Amino acid sequence: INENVNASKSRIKDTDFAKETTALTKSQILSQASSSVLAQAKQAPNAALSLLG
Amino acid sequence: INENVNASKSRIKDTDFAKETTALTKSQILSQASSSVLAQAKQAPNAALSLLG
Repeated sequence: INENVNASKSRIKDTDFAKETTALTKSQILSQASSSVLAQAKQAPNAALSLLG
Repeated sequence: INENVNASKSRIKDTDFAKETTALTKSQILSQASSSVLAQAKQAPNAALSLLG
């Protein structure tokens, strides 16, 4: 009962390192993509300066 | 809600630098055109002096 109880607890509680590492890397790339788009969005108002105003 | 409220505020309150710079330039040209016509207007009465009077 201890073997099976621990196995049940693992399916519920312990992490799946194969799926969690994939989720981490996806969150990293998404962070860099949002940071890059944020960098270009900061330069959007610069267009108004080119209007001689 | 914060983003859509800020976009709505921009549409109602923030200035369009493309449309406003065009309105500023048009005003500058119209000011130069009115000033020029005024200059030629000041010399209109000088014609009376040309009538030996």
